[PDB]
Amino acid sequence: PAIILQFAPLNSSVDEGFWHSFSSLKLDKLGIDDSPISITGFYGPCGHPQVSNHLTLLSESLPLDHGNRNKCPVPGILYNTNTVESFNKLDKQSLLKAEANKIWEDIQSGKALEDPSVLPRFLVISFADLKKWSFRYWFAFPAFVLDPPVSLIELKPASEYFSSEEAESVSAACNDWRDSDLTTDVPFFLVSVSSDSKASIRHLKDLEACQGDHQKLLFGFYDPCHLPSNPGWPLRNYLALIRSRWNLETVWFFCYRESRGFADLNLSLVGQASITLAETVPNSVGWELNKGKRVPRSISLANSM
Amino acid sequence: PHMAFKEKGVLSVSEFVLAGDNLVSKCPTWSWESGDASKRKPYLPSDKQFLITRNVPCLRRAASLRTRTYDLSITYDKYYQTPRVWLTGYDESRMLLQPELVMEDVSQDTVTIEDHPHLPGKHASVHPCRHGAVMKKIIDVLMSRGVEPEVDKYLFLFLKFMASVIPTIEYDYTM
Repeated sequence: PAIILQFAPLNSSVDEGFWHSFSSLKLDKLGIDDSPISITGFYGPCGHPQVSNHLTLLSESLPLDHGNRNKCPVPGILYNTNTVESFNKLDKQSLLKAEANKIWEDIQSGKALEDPSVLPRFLVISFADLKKWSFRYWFAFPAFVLDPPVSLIELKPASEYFSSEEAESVSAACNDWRDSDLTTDVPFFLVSVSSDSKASIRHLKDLEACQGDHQKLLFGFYDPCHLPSNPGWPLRNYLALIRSRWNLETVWFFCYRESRGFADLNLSLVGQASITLAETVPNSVGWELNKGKRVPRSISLANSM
Repeated sequence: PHMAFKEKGVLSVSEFVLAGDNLVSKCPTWSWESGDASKRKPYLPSDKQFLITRNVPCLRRAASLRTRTYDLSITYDKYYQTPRVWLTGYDESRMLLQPELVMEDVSQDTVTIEDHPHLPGKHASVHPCRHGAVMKKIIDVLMSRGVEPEVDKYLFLFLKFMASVIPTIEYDYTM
Protein backbone atom coordinates (compact mmCIF):
# COMPACT_ATOMS: atom_id res chain seq x y z
CA PRO A 1 0.00 0.00 0.00
CA ALA A 2 1.26 3.46 -1.02
CA ILE A 3 1.99 5.32 2.25
CA ILE A 4 3.11 8.90 3.00
CA LEU A 5 6.94 9.17 3.05
CA GLN A 6 8.49 10.38 6.31
CA PHE A 7 12.05 11.67 6.51
CA ALA A 8 14.11 11.20 9.67
CA PRO A 9 15.29 14.54 11.17
CA LEU A 10 18.94 15.57 10.85
CA ASN A 11 20.70 16.08 14.19
CA SER A 12 23.61 18.47 14.82
CA SER A 13 27.00 18.08 16.50
CA VAL A 14 29.08 21.07 17.59
CA ASP A 15 32.64 20.09 18.44
CA GLU A 16 34.13 21.97 21.40
CA GLY A 17 36.80 23.64 19.23
CA PHE A 18 34.17 25.52 17.22
CA TRP A 19 33.19 27.68 20.21
CA HIS A 20 36.80 28.26 21.28
CA SER A 21 37.53 29.19 17.66
CA PHE A 22 34.53 31.55 17.58
CA SER A 23 35.15 33.08 21.02
CA SER A 24 38.49 34.20 19.58
CA LEU A 25 36.85 35.52 16.39
CA LYS A 26 34.28 37.52 18.35
CA LEU A 27 36.80 39.01 20.82
CA ASP A 28 39.81 39.69 18.57
CA LYS A 29 38.11 40.83 15.35
CA LEU A 30 34.31 41.20 15.31
CA GLY A 31 33.46 43.29 18.39
CA ILE A 32 29.80 44.26 18.89
CA ASP A 33 28.76 43.10 15.39
CA ASP A 34 25.82 40.73 15.34
CA SER A 35 26.10 40.54 11.60
CA PRO A 36 25.68 37.02 10.17
CA ILE A 37 28.79 35.01 9.27
CA SER A 38 28.87 32.32 6.59
CA ILE A 39 30.22 29.02 7.97
CA THR A 40 30.98 25.49 6.71
CA GLY A 41 29.19 22.42 8.08
CA PHE A 42 30.31 18.83 7.65
CA TYR A 43 28.45 15.54 7.35
CA GLY A 44 28.72 12.09 5.82
CA PRO A 45 26.88 8.83 5.22
CA CYS A 46 25.76 6.62 8.08
CA GLY A 47 28.84 4.87 9.47
CA HIS A 48 27.31 2.30 11.83
CA PRO A 49 23.99 0.35 11.88
CA GLN A 50 23.08 1.51 15.41
CA VAL A 51 24.00 5.21 15.16
CA SER A 52 23.39 7.85 12.49
CA ASN A 53 25.77 10.64 11.42
CA HIS A 54 25.36 14.38 12.10
CA LEU A 55 25.92 17.80 10.63
CA THR A 56 29.12 18.75 12.44
CA LEU A 57 30.53 22.20 13.18
CA LEU A 58 34.29 22.04 13.81
CA SER A 59 36.90 24.81 14.11
CA GLU A 60 37.53 24.45 10.36
CA SER A 61 33.92 25.62 9.97
CA LEU A 62 34.82 29.30 10.48
CA PRO A 63 36.38 31.41 7.65
CA LEU A 64 40.15 31.03 7.19
CA ASP A 65 41.18 34.62 8.03
CA HIS A 66 38.75 21.63 3.14
CA GLY A 67 36.63 18.47 2.98
CA ASN A 68 37.80 14.86 3.08
CA ARG A 69 36.06 11.44 3.17
CA ASN A 70 34.59 11.96 6.65
CA LYS A 71 33.90 15.68 6.13
CA CYS A 72 31.52 16.63 3.31
CA PRO A 73 31.40 20.45 3.25
CA VAL A 74 27.98 22.11 3.37
CA PRO A 75 27.43 25.92 3.32
CA GLY A 76 25.75 27.59 6.32
CA ILE A 77 25.21 30.89 8.15
CA LEU A 78 25.63 31.91 11.80
CA TYR A 79 23.57 34.48 13.68
CA ASN A 80 25.21 35.18 17.03
CA THR A 81 23.58 37.74 19.36
CA ASN A 82 25.18 39.77 22.19
CA THR A 83 22.50 39.20 24.87
CA VAL A 84 19.97 36.56 25.98
CA GLU A 85 17.01 38.84 25.19
CA SER A 86 18.10 39.61 21.61
CA PHE A 87 18.65 35.87 21.08
CA ASN A 88 15.00 35.25 22.05
CA LYS A 89 13.79 38.14 19.85
CA LEU A 90 15.08 36.36 16.73
CA ASP A 91 12.55 35.95 13.94
CA LYS A 92 12.98 32.21 13.36
CA GLN A 93 10.52 32.02 10.45
CA SER A 94 11.96 34.93 8.45
CA LEU A 95 15.50 33.58 8.95
CA LEU A 96 14.49 30.02 8.05
CA LYS A 97 12.69 31.20 4.89
CA ALA A 98 15.68 33.44 4.12
CA GLU A 99 18.00 30.43 4.02
CA ALA A 100 15.46 28.08 2.43
CA ASN A 101 15.09 30.73 -0.28
CA LYS A 102 18.83 30.58 -1.01
CA ILE A 103 18.49 26.83 -1.61
CA TRP A 104 15.48 27.31 -3.91
CA GLU A 105 17.42 29.91 -5.90
CA ASP A 106 20.24 27.39 -6.44
CA ILE A 107 17.69 24.77 -7.47
CA GLN A 108 16.28 27.27 -10.00
CA SER A 109 19.58 28.60 -11.38
CA GLY A 110 21.04 25.16 -12.16
CA LYS A 111 23.57 25.73 -9.36
CA ALA A 112 22.39 22.72 -7.34
CA LEU A 113 22.97 20.63 -10.48
CA GLU A 114 26.63 21.69 -10.75
CA ASP A 115 27.09 21.56 -6.99
CA PRO A 116 24.45 19.52 -5.11
CA SER A 117 26.35 19.96 -1.80
CA VAL A 118 24.43 23.26 -1.63
CA LEU A 119 21.16 21.39 -0.94
CA PRO A 120 21.76 20.62 2.77
CA ARG A 121 22.31 24.36 3.42
CA PHE A 122 21.77 25.04 7.12
CA LEU A 123 21.18 27.81 9.66
CA VAL A 124 22.56 28.35 13.17
CA ILE A 125 21.27 31.00 15.57
CA SER A 126 23.34 31.36 18.74
CA PHE A 127 24.20 33.39 21.84
CA ALA A 128 27.79 33.23 23.07
CA ASP A 129 28.02 34.26 26.74
CA LEU A 130 31.71 35.19 26.88
CA LYS A 131 31.38 36.14 30.56
CA LYS A 132 30.08 32.86 31.99
CA TRP A 133 31.58 30.91 29.05
CA SER A 134 28.33 29.07 28.30
CA PHE A 135 26.80 28.79 24.82
CA ARG A 136 23.18 28.90 23.65
CA TYR A 137 22.44 27.78 20.08
CA TRP A 138 19.78 26.39 17.75
CA PHE A 139 20.28 24.52 14.47
CA ALA A 140 18.02 24.64 11.44
CA PHE A 141 18.05 22.34 8.41
CA PRO A 142 15.57 23.90 5.93
CA ALA A 143 13.64 21.41 3.80
CA PHE A 144 10.76 22.21 1.45
CA VAL A 145 7.23 20.91 2.06
CA LEU A 146 5.94 19.67 -1.30
CA ASP A 147 2.31 20.75 -1.84
CA PRO A 148 1.10 17.16 -2.12
CA PRO A 149 3.48 15.24 0.22
CA VAL A 150 5.71 12.63 -1.46
CA SER A 151 4.17 9.14 -1.38
CA LEU A 152 6.32 6.07 -0.60
CA ILE A 153 5.63 2.98 -2.69
CA GLU A 154 8.37 0.65 -1.36
CA LEU A 155 11.57 0.77 0.72
CA LYS A 156 13.79 -2.34 0.73
CA PRO A 157 17.26 -2.94 2.15
CA ALA A 158 19.53 -2.25 -0.84
CA SER A 159 20.88 -5.84 -0.75
CA GLU A 160 17.34 -7.20 -1.07
CA TYR A 161 16.48 -5.00 -4.07
CA PHE A 162 19.81 -5.70 -5.80
CA SER A 163 20.96 -9.19 -6.76
CA SER A 164 24.35 -10.56 -5.70
CA GLU A 165 26.16 -9.44 -8.87
CA GLU A 166 24.47 -6.06 -8.71
CA ALA A 167 25.40 -5.70 -5.02
CA GLU A 168 29.06 -6.48 -5.73
CA SER A 169 29.17 -4.06 -8.67
CA VAL A 170 27.35 -1.23 -6.85
CA SER A 171 29.54 -1.29 -3.73
CA ALA A 172 32.64 -1.61 -5.91
CA ALA A 173 31.54 1.58 -7.66
CA CYS A 174 30.44 3.23 -4.40
CA ASN A 175 33.80 2.58 -2.74
CA ASP A 176 35.63 3.93 -5.80
CA TRP A 177 33.57 7.11 -5.56
CA ARG A 178 34.45 7.41 -1.87
CA ASP A 179 38.10 6.57 -2.57
CA SER A 180 39.03 9.34 -5.01
CA ASP A 181 39.53 12.83 -3.57
CA LEU A 182 37.55 14.59 -6.33
CA THR A 183 34.27 12.75 -5.70
CA THR A 184 34.52 11.69 -2.04
CA ASP A 185 32.66 14.68 -0.62
CA VAL A 186 30.10 14.95 -3.43
CA PRO A 187 27.11 13.73 -1.40
CA PHE A 188 24.58 13.42 -4.27
CA PHE A 189 24.97 11.17 -7.35
CA LEU A 190 23.35 8.83 -9.89
CA VAL A 191 23.63 5.06 -9.68
CA SER A 192 23.02 3.32 -13.00
CA VAL A 193 23.10 -0.45 -13.43
CA SER A 194 23.23 -1.99 -16.91
CA SER A 195 21.11 -4.98 -17.95
CA ASP A 196 24.45 -6.87 -17.78
CA SER A 197 24.34 -6.06 -14.02
CA LYS A 198 27.25 -3.61 -14.21
CA ALA A 199 27.06 -0.51 -12.00
CA SER A 200 28.56 2.95 -12.45
CA ILE A 201 28.17 6.23 -10.56
CA ARG A 202 27.79 9.50 -12.47
CA HIS A 203 27.38 13.18 -11.53
CA LEU A 204 23.92 14.77 -11.41
CA LYS A 205 24.58 16.92 -14.49
CA ASP A 206 25.22 13.72 -16.49
CA LEU A 207 21.58 12.60 -16.05
CA GLU A 208 20.95 12.96 -19.82
CA ALA A 209 23.94 10.68 -20.36
CA CYS A 210 22.19 8.11 -18.30
CA GLN A 211 19.05 7.37 -20.21
CA GLY A 212 20.49 4.90 -22.64
CA ASP A 213 19.72 1.20 -22.18
CA HIS A 214 17.34 -1.03 -20.36
CA GLN A 215 19.20 0.18 -17.43
CA LYS A 216 17.98 1.20 -14.03
CA LEU A 217 18.81 4.63 -12.70
CA LEU A 218 18.80 5.51 -9.02
CA PHE A 219 19.11 8.94 -7.39
CA GLY A 220 21.71 8.19 -4.73
CA PHE A 221 22.70 10.33 -1.76
CA TYR A 222 24.88 10.05 1.35
CA ASP A 223 22.25 9.11 3.93
CA PRO A 224 23.20 10.27 7.45
CA CYS A 225 20.31 8.21 8.89
CA HIS A 226 20.68 4.66 10.30
CA LEU A 227 16.96 3.77 10.63
CA PRO A 228 15.91 0.84 8.37
CA SER A 229 12.40 2.22 7.63
CA ASN A 230 13.03 5.91 6.88
CA PRO A 231 15.36 7.87 4.57
CA GLY A 232 17.48 10.73 5.95
CA TRP A 233 16.68 14.45 5.93
CA PRO A 234 18.80 15.32 2.83
CA LEU A 235 16.32 13.43 0.61
CA ARG A 236 13.83 16.31 0.99
CA ASN A 237 15.65 19.06 -0.93
CA TYR A 238 17.11 16.33 -3.16
CA LEU A 239 13.63 15.27 -4.34
CA ALA A 240 12.79 18.97 -4.70
CA LEU A 241 15.65 19.37 -7.19
CA ILE A 242 14.57 16.23 -9.06
CA ARG A 243 11.00 17.52 -9.50
CA SER A 244 12.11 21.10 -10.22
CA ARG A 245 14.49 20.01 -12.98
CA TRP A 246 13.13 16.83 -14.60
CA ASN A 247 9.53 16.69 -13.29
CA LEU A 248 9.61 12.93 -12.63
CA GLU A 249 6.42 11.33 -11.34
CA THR A 250 8.20 8.19 -10.13
CA VAL A 251 11.66 8.39 -8.52
CA TRP A 252 13.98 5.57 -7.44
CA PHE A 253 16.29 6.75 -4.65
CA PHE A 254 19.36 5.17 -3.08
CA CYS A 255 20.00 5.79 0.62
CA TYR A 256 23.76 5.36 0.71
CA ARG A 257 25.06 4.19 4.09
CA GLU A 258 28.25 2.38 5.10
CA SER A 259 29.88 0.26 7.81
CA ARG A 260 33.53 -0.34 8.69
CA GLY A 261 34.39 2.53 6.33
CA PHE A 262 33.05 0.93 3.15
CA ALA A 263 29.65 0.72 1.43
CA ASP A 264 27.21 -1.51 3.34
CA LEU A 265 24.15 -2.56 1.33
CA ASN A 266 22.26 -4.41 4.08
CA LEU A 267 22.22 -1.07 5.88
CA SER A 268 21.66 1.01 2.73
CA LEU A 269 18.15 1.32 1.32
CA VAL A 270 16.52 1.41 -2.09
CA GLY A 271 13.10 3.05 -2.35
CA GLN A 272 10.71 4.43 -4.91
CA ALA A 273 8.74 7.58 -4.18
CA SER A 274 5.82 9.20 -5.99
CA ILE A 275 5.34 12.92 -6.71
CA THR A 276 2.19 14.43 -8.24
CA LEU A 277 3.53 17.28 -10.49
CA ALA A 278 4.18 29.38 -12.38
CA GLU A 279 5.28 28.37 -8.86
CA THR A 280 7.32 29.90 -6.01
CA VAL A 281 9.23 28.76 -2.90
CA PRO A 282 7.37 26.14 -0.87
CA ASN A 283 7.33 25.94 2.86
CA SER A 284 10.26 24.97 4.89
CA VAL A 285 10.49 23.14 8.11
CA GLY A 286 13.09 21.97 10.41
CA TRP A 287 14.47 23.36 13.54
CA GLU A 288 16.20 20.72 15.46
CA LEU A 289 14.48 19.36 18.41
CA ASN A 290 15.94 18.84 21.81
CA LYS A 291 15.37 15.70 23.69
CA GLY A 292 12.07 15.98 21.99
CA LYS A 293 10.91 19.58 21.93
CA ARG A 294 11.16 22.91 20.19
CA VAL A 295 13.91 24.12 22.44
CA PRO A 296 17.48 25.47 21.92
CA ARG A 297 20.64 23.68 23.09
CA SER A 298 23.15 24.91 25.67
CA ILE A 299 26.72 23.91 26.53
CA SER A 300 28.91 25.30 29.32
CA LEU A 301 32.64 25.08 28.55
CA ALA A 302 33.81 27.09 31.57
CA ASN A 303 35.77 24.06 32.83
CA SER A 304 37.63 23.54 29.57
CA MET A 305 38.67 26.97 28.50
CA PRO B 1 63.57 0.28 13.22
CA HIS B 2 62.38 -3.34 13.09
CA MET B 3 64.57 -4.41 16.02
CA ALA B 4 63.38 -1.52 18.20
CA PHE B 5 59.82 -2.59 17.40
CA LYS B 6 60.34 -6.22 18.44
CA GLU B 7 62.51 -5.59 21.51
CA LYS B 8 61.07 -2.35 22.96
CA GLY B 9 57.58 -2.16 21.41
CA VAL B 10 58.38 1.34 20.18
CA LEU B 11 57.59 3.29 17.02
CA SER B 12 59.50 5.97 15.12
CA VAL B 13 57.84 9.11 13.71
CA SER B 14 58.13 7.91 10.10
CA GLU B 15 56.88 4.47 11.14
CA PHE B 16 53.98 6.19 12.92
CA VAL B 17 52.98 7.96 9.68
CA LEU B 18 53.43 4.58 7.97
CA ALA B 19 51.16 2.67 10.38
CA GLY B 20 48.67 5.55 10.44
CA ASP B 21 48.47 5.55 6.65
CA ASN B 22 47.74 1.84 6.83
CA LEU B 23 45.00 2.33 9.44
CA VAL B 24 43.26 4.90 7.21
CA SER B 25 43.61 2.61 4.18
CA LYS B 26 42.10 -0.49 5.85
CA CYS B 27 39.66 1.35 8.17
CA PRO B 28 38.51 4.55 6.37
CA THR B 29 36.50 5.49 9.49
CA TRP B 30 39.85 6.85 10.70
CA SER B 31 41.14 10.12 9.23
CA TRP B 32 44.35 12.13 9.43
CA GLU B 33 44.14 15.60 11.00
CA SER B 34 46.20 18.82 11.12
CA GLY B 35 44.73 20.21 14.36
CA ASP B 36 45.53 23.69 15.69
CA ALA B 37 48.23 25.41 13.61
CA SER B 38 49.83 26.76 16.81
CA LYS B 39 50.01 23.22 18.25
CA ARG B 40 51.73 21.70 15.19
CA LYS B 41 54.65 19.34 15.68
CA PRO B 42 57.45 20.10 13.18
CA TYR B 43 58.66 16.47 13.21
CA LEU B 44 55.33 15.30 11.76
CA PRO B 45 53.78 16.24 8.37
CA SER B 46 51.49 19.28 8.81
CA ASP B 47 48.50 17.49 7.27
CA LYS B 48 49.25 14.35 9.34
CA GLN B 49 49.54 15.38 13.01
CA PHE B 50 47.13 12.88 14.58
CA LEU B 51 44.46 10.32 13.64
CA ILE B 52 40.78 10.66 14.57
CA THR B 53 37.48 8.80 14.20
CA ARG B 54 34.11 10.45 14.90
CA ASN B 55 30.61 9.39 15.97
CA VAL B 56 31.68 6.01 17.37
CA PRO B 57 28.80 4.30 19.26
CA CYS B 58 28.94 2.93 22.81
CA LEU B 59 25.57 1.28 23.52
CA ARG B 60 26.26 0.13 27.11
CA ARG B 61 28.71 0.82 29.95
CA ALA B 62 31.87 -1.23 30.60
CA ALA B 63 30.28 -2.90 33.65
CA SER B 64 28.27 -4.85 31.01
CA LEU B 65 22.03 0.49 28.87
CA ARG B 66 21.81 3.98 27.32
CA THR B 67 23.69 4.87 24.12
CA ARG B 68 26.70 7.21 24.05
CA THR B 69 28.95 8.20 21.12
CA TYR B 70 32.71 8.84 21.12
CA ASP B 71 35.28 10.84 19.22
CA LEU B 72 38.64 9.17 19.72
CA SER B 73 42.06 10.32 18.52
CA ILE B 74 45.49 8.71 18.32
CA THR B 75 48.46 11.04 18.83
CA TYR B 76 52.16 10.19 18.78
CA ASP B 77 53.91 10.54 22.14
CA LYS B 78 57.47 11.55 21.18
CA TYR B 79 58.84 10.56 24.60
CA TYR B 80 57.52 6.99 24.91
CA GLN B 81 57.74 6.49 21.13
CA THR B 82 54.22 5.00 21.26
CA PRO B 83 50.73 6.09 20.14
CA ARG B 84 48.29 7.58 22.65
CA VAL B 85 44.50 7.20 22.68
CA TRP B 86 42.35 10.21 23.61
CA LEU B 87 38.57 9.94 23.88
CA THR B 88 35.70 12.45 23.93
CA GLY B 89 32.32 11.07 25.05
CA TYR B 90 28.86 12.31 24.08
CA ASP B 91 25.26 12.33 25.38
CA GLU B 92 22.36 10.26 24.00
CA SER B 93 21.37 13.52 22.26
CA ARG B 94 24.98 14.23 21.20
CA MET B 95 25.97 16.72 23.91
CA LEU B 96 29.49 16.71 25.36
CA LEU B 97 29.87 14.30 28.31
CA GLN B 98 31.94 15.33 31.31
CA PRO B 99 35.41 13.67 31.12
CA GLU B 100 35.02 11.74 34.42
CA LEU B 101 31.86 10.00 33.14
CA VAL B 102 34.00 8.31 30.47
CA MET B 103 35.63 6.26 33.25
CA GLU B 104 32.39 4.27 33.21
CA ASP B 105 33.33 3.04 29.71
CA VAL B 106 36.87 2.20 30.82
CA SER B 107 37.20 -1.43 31.93
CA GLN B 108 37.63 -1.80 35.70
CA ASP B 109 39.63 -4.99 34.99
CA THR B 110 45.32 3.66 34.33
CA VAL B 111 43.33 6.44 32.64
CA THR B 112 43.70 10.16 33.38
CA ILE B 113 42.28 13.57 32.39
CA GLU B 114 44.61 15.97 30.52
CA ASP B 115 44.95 18.58 27.75
CA HIS B 116 45.16 17.29 24.17
CA PRO B 117 48.48 18.04 22.42
CA HIS B 118 46.61 19.28 19.32
CA LEU B 119 43.11 20.32 20.48
CA PRO B 120 41.27 22.48 23.07
CA GLY B 121 39.62 21.13 26.24
CA LYS B 122 40.23 18.29 28.68
CA HIS B 123 40.17 14.70 27.41
CA ALA B 124 40.16 11.35 29.16
CA SER B 125 43.20 9.35 28.05
CA VAL B 126 44.88 5.98 28.54
CA HIS B 127 48.44 6.73 29.68
CA PRO B 128 51.05 5.26 27.30
CA CYS B 129 53.87 4.47 29.76
CA ARG B 130 52.94 0.77 29.73
CA HIS B 131 52.18 0.47 25.99
CA GLY B 132 55.79 -0.38 25.11
CA ALA B 133 55.87 -3.39 27.44
CA VAL B 134 52.39 -4.39 26.24
CA MET B 135 53.43 -4.26 22.58
CA LYS B 136 56.59 -6.25 23.35
CA LYS B 137 54.47 -9.04 24.85
CA ILE B 138 52.09 -9.12 21.86
CA ILE B 139 55.06 -9.18 19.45
CA ASP B 140 56.68 -12.04 21.40
CA VAL B 141 53.44 -14.07 21.36
CA LEU B 142 52.92 -13.63 17.60
CA MET B 143 56.57 -14.32 16.68
CA SER B 144 56.58 -17.91 17.98
CA ARG B 145 53.12 -18.59 16.49
CA GLY B 146 54.84 -17.98 13.14
CA VAL B 147 53.35 -14.54 12.50
CA GLU B 148 56.08 -11.94 12.01
CA PRO B 149 54.38 -8.53 12.14
CA GLU B 150 56.06 -5.46 10.67
CA VAL B 151 55.78 -1.89 12.00
CA ASP B 152 53.25 -0.89 9.32
CA LYS B 153 50.70 -2.83 11.42
CA TYR B 154 51.49 -1.41 14.88
CA LEU B 155 48.15 0.42 15.15
CA PHE B 156 46.05 -2.67 14.28
CA LEU B 157 47.75 -4.53 17.13
CA PHE B 158 47.62 -1.44 19.35
CA LEU B 159 43.87 -1.06 18.84
CA LYS B 160 43.08 -4.74 19.42
CA PHE B 161 44.76 -4.46 22.84
CA MET B 162 42.92 -1.19 23.50
CA ALA B 163 39.61 -3.04 23.01
CA SER B 164 40.20 -4.73 26.38
CA VAL B 165 40.54 -1.26 27.97
CA ILE B 166 37.42 0.18 26.28
CA PRO B 167 35.33 -2.90 25.33
CA THR B 168 32.02 -1.13 24.58
CA ILE B 169 33.37 1.65 22.31
CA GLU B 170 32.88 0.27 18.79
CA TYR B 171 35.74 1.72 16.69
CA ASP B 172 37.26 -0.03 13.66
CA TYR B 173 40.31 -2.30 13.35
CA THR B 174 41.02 -5.36 11.18
CA MET B 175 43.38 -8.35 11.53
